[PDB]
Amino acid sequence: MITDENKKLAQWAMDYALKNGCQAAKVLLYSSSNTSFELRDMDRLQQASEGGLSLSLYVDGRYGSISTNRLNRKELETFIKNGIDSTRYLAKDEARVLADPSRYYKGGKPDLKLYDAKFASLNPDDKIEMAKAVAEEALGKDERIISVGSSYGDGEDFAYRLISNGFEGETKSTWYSLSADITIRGEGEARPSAYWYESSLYMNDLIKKGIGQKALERVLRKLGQKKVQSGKYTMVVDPMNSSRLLSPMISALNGSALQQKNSFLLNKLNEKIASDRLTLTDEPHLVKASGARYFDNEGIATERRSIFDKGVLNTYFIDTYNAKKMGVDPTISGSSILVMETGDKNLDGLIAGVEKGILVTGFNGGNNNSSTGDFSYGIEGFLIENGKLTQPVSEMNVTGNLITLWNSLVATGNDPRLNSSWRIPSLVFEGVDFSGL
Amino acid sequence: MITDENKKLAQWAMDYALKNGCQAAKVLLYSSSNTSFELRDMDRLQQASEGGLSLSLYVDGRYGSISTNRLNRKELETFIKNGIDSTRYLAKDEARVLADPSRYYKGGKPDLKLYDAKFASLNPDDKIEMAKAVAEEALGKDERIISVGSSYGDGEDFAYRLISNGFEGETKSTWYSLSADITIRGEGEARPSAYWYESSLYMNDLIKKGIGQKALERVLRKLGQKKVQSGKYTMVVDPMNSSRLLSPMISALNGSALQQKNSFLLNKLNEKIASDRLTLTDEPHLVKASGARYFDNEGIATERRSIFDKGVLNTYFIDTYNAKKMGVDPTISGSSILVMETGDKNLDGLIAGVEKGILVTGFNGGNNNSSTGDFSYGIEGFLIENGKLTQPVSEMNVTGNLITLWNSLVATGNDPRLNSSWRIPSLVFEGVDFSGL
Repeated sequence: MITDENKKLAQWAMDYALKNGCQAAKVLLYSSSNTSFELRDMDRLQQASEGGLSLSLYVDGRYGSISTNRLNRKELETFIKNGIDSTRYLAKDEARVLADPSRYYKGGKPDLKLYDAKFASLNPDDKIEMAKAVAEEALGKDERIISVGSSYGDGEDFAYRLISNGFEGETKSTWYSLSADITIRGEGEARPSAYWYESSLYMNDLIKKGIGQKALERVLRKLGQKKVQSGKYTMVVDPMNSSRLLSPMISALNGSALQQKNSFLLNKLNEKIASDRLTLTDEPHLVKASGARYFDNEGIATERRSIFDKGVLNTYFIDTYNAKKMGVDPTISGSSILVMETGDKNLDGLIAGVEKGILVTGFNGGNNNSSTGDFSYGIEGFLIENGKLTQPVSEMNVTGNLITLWNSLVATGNDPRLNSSWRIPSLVFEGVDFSGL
Repeated sequence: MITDENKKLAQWAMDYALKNGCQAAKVLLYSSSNTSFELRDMDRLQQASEGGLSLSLYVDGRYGSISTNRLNRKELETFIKNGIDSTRYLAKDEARVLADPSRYYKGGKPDLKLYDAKFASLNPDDKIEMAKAVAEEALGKDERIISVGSSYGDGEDFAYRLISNGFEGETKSTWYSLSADITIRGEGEARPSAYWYESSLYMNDLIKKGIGQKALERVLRKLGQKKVQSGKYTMVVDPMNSSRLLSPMISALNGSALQQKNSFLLNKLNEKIASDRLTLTDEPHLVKASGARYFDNEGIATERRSIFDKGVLNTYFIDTYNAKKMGVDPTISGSSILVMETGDKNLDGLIAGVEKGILVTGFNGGNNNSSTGDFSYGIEGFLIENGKLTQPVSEMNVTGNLITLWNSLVATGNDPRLNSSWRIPSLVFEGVDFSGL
C-alpha cells in the first residue's frame, strides 16, 4: 500500500514547495513493482521495485516539472528549492493554472476493484510455469518452426496525488500478462513471425491456455502471402487490429492537437462526420476494467461521455491548459475506456457475409497526416471471396482519408477485447482502396 | 559524490545477497541528476534526481537481475531475498559465471577527468540563456521559417560497482548539450526540417555559438531536393553521418551476434576484408573524452585494441558469457571510443576531388541484414559534379553489401567529431550504387 508515512512525505513536499516560492503545486508520490520472466526455446528473470515523487511547480507565473526518487528530506529540500528557483527563470505562461476545484473528483464512488489482493502472495514458480506451458503448446508441433518465445509479466502500481487548491486522491492497480512469439521457416529466406497475448487485472482471471497454440496458428497463416489486384474491396478488421484505425481519430480529439491547429477533426464538433454505425463512448467507471479511473492527472472527475453518437462527434478531450488557450470549456485530458457499440456477429460471421473483401490481420508501417486525415498503411491478411478466406495477402497498402473511412463503416462485431482499455470489436468498411507495394 | 554511507549500503547489499543464497553477485549503486530546458519560438523545464541499486544474482547455477530505488534496509532485505528465491526457479545456465579476477581493472591509472567540478555551482539562468541565444541566431532570419526549437540539456552520473570475487570500482562524469531544430516552408505542403547540436563533458568547453545558424543553413539546403539518375557514384559522407555506415559493422563484432550465428563478420577474424584505408582502434583511455573508461560492467579492464588495421579485422567484442558459450577467449563486452585513422583533407577538400558523386548529409530509413551485411538506406544530400555540389538530392536509396562497401573506402577526412565516442571523420567510397525511390 501507500502508507501513512508515504502520505505524510507527500504532504510535507507540498507544504515545502508552497512555503518556498510556489503560489501553487501538484505532488505525485508513486510506486510500483514488477516481475518479468522470458523464455526462448535462455531463461531470463527481471524484477523491479520503484518509488518516487514528482512535482509540478507554479512559480511566479512560470511552470516547471521535477521528479526524484531520492527522498531524504534534506536532499528533497535542496532539490525542490532548486526546482522552484530554476522554474522562475522561464518565461511566464499565464495559461498554466490549476483547475477549478468544483471539477475535482469528490470521492465516494464505488470501489473500481482494479487491484488483485492476491498479488503479494503469488508464488514466482507458478508464474514461470505458466510461461513454460505457453511455449509447450507450440514446441515441436511443426517442422517449419525456428523459435518459440514466451513471456510472463506482472506489476502493481500505486499513486497518491495532491493539488494545492484542495485535491487529494489515490489509486492502486495490478496487471498480469502472458505471451507467445513464434518464428518459422518461410519461402527462400523469409522468416515470418506472429504472436498472441492475454492480460488481466486478476491472476485468477488471466487466460493461461491457448496462447502458444494461437501464435502458431497465426504464423502458419502467413505462409504463401502475395499481393492481390489493386482496387476497391470491403475491408474486414479483427479485434486484435480494429483499434489501430480508430487511434488517429482519437489523437485528433486531443486539446493540444486542436490548439496547435494540427487536427483533421478541428471544427467538426457536433457534426455528422461518420457512419450511423459508429457509436463510441468513454466509460471511465467500469468495475474491474483496464483503464477505469475516477480522475485524471489534473484531479478532474471523469464522466461518461458520448464521443460519437451514430456518427456525430460529441466530445473533444481538452485539459485545463488547452481550454484556457483556446478560450473554450475543458472536458477531461483524455479518454479512459473506449467502448464501441457492438453488432450481433463475430468475426467469422462478418467474413461470411462479404462477397469481395480483404481481412486485415495486421498492419505493417505507414502513417496518417494529423491535419488532413489522409492515410496509407501496410496490411496483411486474407482475400475474402464469397464469404470465405482464400489467398493469404501481404505487400499491399490501404489508403484513403480517415473521415470517409469511418463514414463507410457498415458493421461492428460482438467481439471486443475486454482486457484492453480499447473495447473495439471487429469492423467492416465498404469501398476501401488497396494498392500494391 | 557517492558517499561512504552509499558505499556501505552497496557493501551491505552484496553481503546480504551472499549470505542468503547467492554463490556470487554483482551490485551497482548508481545516481544521476539532470536539467532540461526546451524552447520553441512554450518554455519548458524538467529536472530529475535519481539513485538506485541493481544486482545480478548467481543462485544455484541460475542467473537473475533485480533493481530498486527503494533503499530502506528492511524493504531491501525482502526484495533481495525474493529475487534470489525467484531466480532459483529458472533453468540453470552454467555459462553465467564471473570473470577471472586476474582480468579486472586493478586501479591506479591516471584520472580520466570526465567530471566537470563546476557542475554543481552552475546557474540555471545561464543555461536557459544559452538555449535562448541558440534560437535567436535563426529567429526572424528567413521568411520561409515555420518554427525554431532549441534545447539545453545537462547531467551528472555516478556509479559504484562491486563483484563478489574481488572487484570494486567507481566512475563519475558530466555532460552538457545544446541543440537547435528548425522547420521551414518547402514546396507545396513540404515542411522540411534540420538540426544541429554541440556537446561536451565540460561547460567551459561546450560550443555555444553557431548552432542555430548551422541548423538554419542545413534546412535551407534541403530546398529543391530531387532524385538523380540511378547508377554508380562516388559516395562522400559527412562527419555528422559517417558513423552510421560503421555502426552495423561494429554490431557484427558483438559476441552475442557471433554466438547466435547472426553476424556477417563471423569467421572473418584476422582476414583482409576491407580497405587499406580502414584503420580503426578502440581507445578507452583518452582523457577528458566521451566514452572513456577503465572497465566495463563486468569489471574487465579496458585495453587499447586494433579493430581494423589497414582492412584486416583484428577484434571481436566478446564478454565472459559469450566467450564461455563459444569456447573462445573473452575480450571486452564492447568498444569505448572508436577512432578512425584520419587523412589530410576536410570535407570540403574531399568534395573538391570528386568528379561524379553524391554527398550524403542524412539517412532516411532502411536497414542491413545482420547475417549477410546487405544494406539499403535512404539518403539525401547533394550531387557532386567536377568537385562542386550541385543538385540537392533526396528520394534515393544507397544499396550494396557492407563488406564490399568498406572495401571501397578510398579516403578519410581530418574532421572527426571529437565530442562523440565515435571519432569518425568524413569518408569517401568509390563505386557505390544509388537507385530511385
